[PDB]
Amino acid sequence: KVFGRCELAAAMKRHGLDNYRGYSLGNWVCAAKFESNFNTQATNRNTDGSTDYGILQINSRWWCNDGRTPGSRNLCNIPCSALLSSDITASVNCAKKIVSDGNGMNAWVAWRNRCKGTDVQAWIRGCRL
Ligand SMILES: [Cl-]
Ligand code: NA
Ligand SMILES: [Ru+3]
Ligand SMILES: [Ru+3]
Ligand SMILES: [Ru+3]
Repeated sequence: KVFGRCELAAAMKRHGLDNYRGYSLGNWVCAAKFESNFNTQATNRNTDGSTDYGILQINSRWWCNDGRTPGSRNLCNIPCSALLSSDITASVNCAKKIVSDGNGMNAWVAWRNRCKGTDVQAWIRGCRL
């Protein structure tokens, strides 16, 4: 599924992300935009052989199992494919674990480089929430 901006903001809010670990809703929407262009089916292979999955580009090195990242972990205890669903529940619950892990949203490089410090509330501007 390719979510609309407001559609995603609403879904993220329903799933508990608004101010999770102190991150306003617009931070989450901005990160999804630059990670996946709001496409739940987004995948990207990293040069270390790991792969990033779904709307928040969650990496198989640490977070999910894809059976093809030797030496990896599966800290969210899910198949990586779960992260590509139209239902964002798996992505959201995994993202909670990630952002709780010590470096906050800096875990998402595209957040640090494109969202951090910016007017992130613009991402939720005009949405019914
Ligand atoms: Cl933090
Ligand atoms: Na893994
Ligand atoms: Ru939902
Ligand atoms: Ru950890
Ligand atoms: Ru870790």
